[PDB]
Amino acid sequence: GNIGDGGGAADRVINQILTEMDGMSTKKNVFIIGATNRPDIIDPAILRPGRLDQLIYIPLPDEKSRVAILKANLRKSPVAKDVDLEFLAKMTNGFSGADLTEICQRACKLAIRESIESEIVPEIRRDHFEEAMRFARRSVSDNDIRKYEMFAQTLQQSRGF
Amino acid sequence: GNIGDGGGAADRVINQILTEMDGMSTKKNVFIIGATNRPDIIDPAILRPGRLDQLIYIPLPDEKSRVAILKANLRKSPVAKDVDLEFLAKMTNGFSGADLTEICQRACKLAIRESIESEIVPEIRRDHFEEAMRFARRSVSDNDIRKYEMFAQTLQQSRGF
Amino acid sequence: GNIGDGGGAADRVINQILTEMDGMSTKKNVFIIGATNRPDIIDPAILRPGRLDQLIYIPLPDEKSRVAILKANLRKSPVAKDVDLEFLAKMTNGFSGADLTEICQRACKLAIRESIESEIVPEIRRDHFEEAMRFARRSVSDNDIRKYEMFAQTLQQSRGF
Ligand SMILES: Cc1cc2c(C(N)=O)cccc2n1-c1nc2c(c(NCc3ccccc3)n1)COCC2
Ligand SMILES: Cc1cc2c(C(N)=O)cccc2n1-c1nc2c(c(NCc3ccccc3)n1)COCC2
Ligand SMILES: Cc1cc2c(C(N)=O)cccc2n1-c1nc2c(c(NCc3ccccc3)n1)COCC2
Repeated sequence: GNIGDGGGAADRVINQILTEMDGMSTKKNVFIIGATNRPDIIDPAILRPGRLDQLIYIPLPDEKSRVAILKANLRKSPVAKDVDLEFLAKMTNGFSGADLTEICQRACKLAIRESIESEIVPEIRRDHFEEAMRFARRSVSDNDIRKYEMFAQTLQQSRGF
Repeated sequence: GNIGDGGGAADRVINQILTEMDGMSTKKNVFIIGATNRPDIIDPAILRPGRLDQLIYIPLPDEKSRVAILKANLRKSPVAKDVDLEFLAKMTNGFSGADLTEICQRACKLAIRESIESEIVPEIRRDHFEEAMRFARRSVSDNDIRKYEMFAQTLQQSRGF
Repeated sequence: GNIGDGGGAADRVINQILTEMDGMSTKKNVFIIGATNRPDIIDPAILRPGRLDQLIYIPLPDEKSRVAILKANLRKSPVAKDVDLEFLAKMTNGFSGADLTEICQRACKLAIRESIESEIVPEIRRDHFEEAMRFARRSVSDNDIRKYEMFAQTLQQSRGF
């Protein structure tokens, strides 16, 4: 990793699976899907035209997905109607799914503390999301982004070399 | 690979096969054929004069082969006569067999989608190949080419050293 | 160049011109245009927002320009009508202006020799371009191309750093 060895990053566990996936007939309905995060160090051996032909890029979530993740990760919480779901996605532009989830995690974590502290009503208010807004961080940097969408348009050139 | 180790790229699986292929008599009709893509890192031990004597170079496909690959990879498809087989090879000059195949793959893939979409006639038209023409890429670069045909004329010098 | 020095590639002839071009008022009609071929080693000092704001990329010539260059570089030659201007641009896809010009230069050079040799009629025939077709070379490689169109979409990131 990172620097790497003197040769290719091949393995006796990679060759045996890439050979196994070639014995199957084309008419079987089995579908294998691979996932990675650093597509520059994987061997082109599995990227050969006939094992991994189609390459699909997953970009950053857009507005329609950002609003959906928030309506999904709190489906079992009594969130009040005072908050606005689209508004959060309106500020959130350069955040990934981990950031969008951890914002809601922080908001729920602070709300659940004041809920118990008031015992010495149990609903999430707008300020609860507001505190989580300011403590937001960026899971990914900027330089790696353009690295990712420079492999998207020019990727067939890496096959074979 | 790539950089390589401190010594030669020899192996106990290479020496045992190069020794095995020397025990056979010359009058047997068994013929062994090797194939590689980076003929600068293989040991000259198997390239000795008496195991791998003749060296044969495979250049890029020419016009006559480019037209043939297209007439071969779609032999089981109802392609209409509106398209021209020679015309595609006329534009395609600096593409390899993988590119020539993936062009037809893309054209068939887009045609098969509109065929189903029209259900809400099943033949490949000229525009179907036209879209695949623009999304063409180059499997190989340019610098590696002259690398390949500089080993073709001067190769006996690498034997023994 | 190439490797470069330990610091920036600044000069007392670059600073004095970039300072001089800032003294002029915006209402003057003087327009300065710069041209380069390796836009990764020039200082961002002249690329500051207010001296060189707009960045314009010159891609490879397309079909409409390839046919035009041929109709332009032989405007003073008695070329016969047997040849086809669009046909040459139909084969020529991955060639730059220097290659397109040198093809015509070679064709004219071989025609002018047989014109004198026949003295022991003076028009360019199809075979004259045909010989020049086979001796064609590529002025630019492939790896530098994707290098050029990877700076085109992501260029504002290089400003300031
Ligand atoms: C708990 C949860 C965590 C999480 C994370 C994460 N970094 O933890 C990343 C992506 C989705 C995630 N989800 C998630 N989980 C689900 C859904 C959903 N929304 C749609 C979606 C998913 C991925 C992409 C776009 C949009 N998101 C949809 O309902 C079922 C489960
Ligand atoms: C599906 C197919 C894929 C493919 C590929 C590839 N990169 O996937 C490369 C070369 C030939 C290929 N073929 C192919 N397959 C066949 C033929 C044929 N044409 C003649 C030829 C072959 C190699 C060379 C020149 C010309 N081409 C001939 O009929 C039988 C099978
Ligand atoms: C002799 C000549 C050489 C040359 C070269 C070269 N590497 O020597 C490169 C580009 C244009 C060139 N020309 C050239 N010269 C001219 C024209 C023209 N065609 C239009 C054009 C120009 C640049 C770009 C696209 C298309 N091309 C147009 O008429 C006047 C002079």
